[PDB]
Amino acid sequence: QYLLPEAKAQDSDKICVVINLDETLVHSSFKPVNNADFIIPVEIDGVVHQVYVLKRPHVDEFLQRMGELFECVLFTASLAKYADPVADLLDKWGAFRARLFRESCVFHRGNYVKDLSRLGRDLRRVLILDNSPASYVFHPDNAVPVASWFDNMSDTELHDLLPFFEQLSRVDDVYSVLR
Amino acid sequence: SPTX
Ligand SMILES: [Mg+2]
Repeated sequence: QYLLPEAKAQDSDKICVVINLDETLVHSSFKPVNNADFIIPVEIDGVVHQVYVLKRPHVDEFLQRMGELFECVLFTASLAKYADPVADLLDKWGAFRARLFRESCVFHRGNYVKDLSRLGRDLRRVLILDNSPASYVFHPDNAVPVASWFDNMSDTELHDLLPFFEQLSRVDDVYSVLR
Repeated sequence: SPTX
């Protein structure tokens, strides 16, 4: 079996973009901060800890638009007890057609890899957006790299990436551009 | 860590 079911019909003809969570769209920590966009309770061995989450700038603009252009899929090496609530709060527009977490990654050479082969899509019509090149080692030609984000409220990288994505959204074969 |  594959990780995703068939694309639902309005998505059939779209490129499938796999999008990472931490350091890509948000940055989270257990260290209290005052300006967290979200605070999430996470239970670890019977103790409830608080996770403070900051939104990367332009994340809302970015997701709303990607959600129109692609079949967007959340794929993260983090556990659902963290990632799933954050996606609930982050994803106002329903951009994410599916969510995959740590158990859907492949553990390989000490790293949790996003094995794009396991989605069940044509890789000529798959992209991955992930801040950590280790996450896509099996498919480095499917990637749009993006810098790691932590707290720079000046970051404009998700904004500045939209034009590139618009123009990818049109093509038949993503490799025709990334090679 | 439950994150990354
Ligand atoms: Mg990450």
